[PDB]
Amino acid sequence: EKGEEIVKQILEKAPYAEGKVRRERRLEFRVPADKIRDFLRIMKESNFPLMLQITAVDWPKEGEIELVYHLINVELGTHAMVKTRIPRDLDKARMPTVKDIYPAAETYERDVHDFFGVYFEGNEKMEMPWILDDPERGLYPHRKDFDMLAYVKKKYKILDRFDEDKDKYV
Amino acid sequence: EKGEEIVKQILEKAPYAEGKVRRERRLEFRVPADKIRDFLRIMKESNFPLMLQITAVDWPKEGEIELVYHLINVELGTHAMVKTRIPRDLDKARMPTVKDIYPAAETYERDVHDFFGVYFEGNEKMEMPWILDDPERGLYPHRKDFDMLAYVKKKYKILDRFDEDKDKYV
Amino acid sequence: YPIDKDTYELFFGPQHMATENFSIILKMDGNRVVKAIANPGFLHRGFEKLAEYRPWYTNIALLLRICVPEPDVPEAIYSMAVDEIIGWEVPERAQWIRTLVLEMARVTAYLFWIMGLSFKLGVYTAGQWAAAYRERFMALFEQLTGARVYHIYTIPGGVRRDIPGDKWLRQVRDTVEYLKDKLKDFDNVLFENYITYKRLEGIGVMDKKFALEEGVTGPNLRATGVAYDVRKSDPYLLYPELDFEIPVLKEGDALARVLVRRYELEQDLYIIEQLLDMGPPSGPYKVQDPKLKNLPRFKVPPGEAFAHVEATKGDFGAYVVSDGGHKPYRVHIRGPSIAHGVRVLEQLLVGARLADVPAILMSLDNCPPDIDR
Amino acid sequence: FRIAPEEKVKKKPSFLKPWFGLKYLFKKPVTIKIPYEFIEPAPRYRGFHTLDWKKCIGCNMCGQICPARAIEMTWIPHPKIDYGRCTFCQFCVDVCPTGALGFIETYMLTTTWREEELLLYDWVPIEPEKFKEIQEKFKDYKFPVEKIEFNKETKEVTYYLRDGTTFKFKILGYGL
Ligand code: SF4
Ligand code: SF4
Repeated sequence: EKGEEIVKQILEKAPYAEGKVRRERRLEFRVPADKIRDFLRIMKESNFPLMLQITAVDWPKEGEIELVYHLINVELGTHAMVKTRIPRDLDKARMPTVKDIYPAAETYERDVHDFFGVYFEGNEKMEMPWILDDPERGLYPHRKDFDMLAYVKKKYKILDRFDEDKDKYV
Repeated sequence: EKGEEIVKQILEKAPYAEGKVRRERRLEFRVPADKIRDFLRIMKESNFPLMLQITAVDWPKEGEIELVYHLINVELGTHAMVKTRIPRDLDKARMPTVKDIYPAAETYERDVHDFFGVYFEGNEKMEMPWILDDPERGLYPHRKDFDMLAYVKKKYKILDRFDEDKDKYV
Repeated sequence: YPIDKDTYELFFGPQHMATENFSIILKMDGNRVVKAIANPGFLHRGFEKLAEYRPWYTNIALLLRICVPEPDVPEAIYSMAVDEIIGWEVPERAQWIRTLVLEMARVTAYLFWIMGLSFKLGVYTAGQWAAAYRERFMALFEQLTGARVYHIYTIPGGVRRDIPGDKWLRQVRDTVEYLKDKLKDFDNVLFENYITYKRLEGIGVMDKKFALEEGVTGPNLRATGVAYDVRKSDPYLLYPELDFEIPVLKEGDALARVLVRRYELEQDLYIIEQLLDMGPPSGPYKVQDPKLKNLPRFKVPPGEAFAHVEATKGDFGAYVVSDGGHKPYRVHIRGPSIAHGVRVLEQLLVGARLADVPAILMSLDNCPPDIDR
Repeated sequence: FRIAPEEKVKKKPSFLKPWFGLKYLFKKPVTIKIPYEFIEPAPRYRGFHTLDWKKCIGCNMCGQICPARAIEMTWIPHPKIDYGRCTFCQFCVDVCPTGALGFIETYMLTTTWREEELLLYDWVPIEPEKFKEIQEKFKDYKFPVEKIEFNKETKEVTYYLRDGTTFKFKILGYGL
């Protein structure tokens, strides 16, 4: 109930913020892509200081890396899931970095940039070898264009010291 | 010229910001009333840290205290004049205070509230006797509903120790 | 029954001779300060609802008294603003005259700030010398325009009285060369002794992020790391053909904000020496003959204008709006010291000792006629 | 842009260097002994008013540019300037069309608490023969009216000058 009042207070301060309240405290809503940067500090200054991992799912059918952003409360205990939808090409993989408002996203953006796709403009720790050294940095292994068991075969010739065929699935 | 590029960069980050560039560096524009609070930190974070006096003109014909807000630059030298238009009744004299972004408006709002009209919600130094002690606080002497020379007569009986009539105008 | 029992509230009211005319109520803790709020407005003449009733030309003489130490910087900003809404053609001679009086009033205000600092820092000799050498600048202004202070000079177009001639322009060369030889005897009394340097060291530490966003516009945030001089950034009068050099420090304690004003005095006196060897060419002192007559009935076309100009304490602006008649609809004179010794002073006295409440009060050049307006 | 020092302005404190402020123990002290060494003020110092009674047309052009609203008009239609509310800004000089409102260097004017000496501040200014009260009568630079005898119902003010004419005239009516 109280989350409905909280999201009603948020919707007064923002128009493009269609808030669905799950079970009691799972306040999930989607925003457009290049509007969250002028929006996440509305969410910071209202009641949600702490930011969890910038987890980003992929979709090959509709090409878009839906970067959902996890926020959390400290006075009530709820957990926002504000999410965007940015295009899927590496040319169009652009997203403005949230470092001026959250120092939590100094390191979350490094993992989501080194794992798959997205490039964040106004940050300094970008080409640093954070994780996945060469030759794993040269291709992004956490999207759906990279399939396992055809790169592992090109990296290791045999997957069984023993016999017949323990390298397929199912 | 460079101010036109600066205001073009500002208009990318804000829609309701119709920017007119005077002589070289007098970038003046009007915004709606209850939208500057989500706007003045766009102007702060871009290039304009320092805020001068919140000067507010009055208009009795169209009832609105046009609170113009003076901003300034430090790297180029320009001076913004972002202005609103809030209604004129003391019931409707409401304006959200800019203290979370500017500590410059901790004291400018005290003078503009004690002089005429406007009441600022989220501030603590409001009913403090800043200036104009009793019985001058009980009526706002800087609007156009307060006329001189009919309050001065009710406060001081004679204005000339000498002769005939040195208390009128023109 | 005394309901605090812990913190005695001495407060420097008007009759104190350290603060000029603004009372700072200090919640003292033994010998430190734990809460320093100020009550300004012992001098509130009013200029918003008081300068709205006079015509456009005669609103000079009423507007001089918004800042007492500089009796030319308040008129030369309103004269710059009514210059803009009408759009005159102020000639080279009027521009040069207004330039030189805007810089000689600035060295007068620096000399007055030195004398005001030394009257509360104990040492009287740097006070008596500073007032003595301000008096010959006053007696040099008196040849030009009128009285000592509040010389109603710069009407909205041009000036009112031109130079007398070689009796005057040779005299300014004499007093400027004299005071440039004299200034090396101010250092040994005010800026070279190991008392003052040990008295103003580390008191009122102003941060770098604490000056630019606070309301500070003067030369005192320039002692903190800030590159902003309104004479250098946007030159207005005959400034671009001067080539002076501005001081910037990375410090921000109180004596950093005093040495910068001393160096500003040195380079401003070098400006007045550099401006004089140019010399003014010919031209009129007024601007135009036909659009000035019937001096009360002076209908200005509507609009608005902002101007702002360097002062001894703070780059302080004017705001004129014209309804379209012979009345300024609202002339706002932003005082330099509104958030420059009222709000930034509150977070500067917290922790400071009682001996450095007056010295901090003068290390920002607090002038009480600017908070009120 | 054109930052002057790197540490050039900041100087070194010093023990016994203030003794160079002790140099003026023997030079001539720079003061003026005012009783009685006079100063001789500027040739165009702004002072008091010297209306000419033969060029004044009573058009009240000065009335509307006085910033302090003291140039109110009388009849026999000349103005009386009171220095109660006057800032000596001399906007009443270069706005008077005919030229019948001058200003001469006279500023010293001290009156006491009694009302009979305070009627001294209501003077219709006299002709520029008052310049023969600035020179040729003991050049003291003081207000040469020095007492005023108003009289109710017989309104005939008397500027009892320094030794000259008593300058009687009647005043009836004010304003326009
Ligand atoms: S002397 Fe100055 S203030 Fe007095 S009436 Fe004349 S112009 Fe006005
Ligand atoms: S001095 Fe000038 S304005 Fe005053 S009454 Fe005489 S003519 Fe008129």
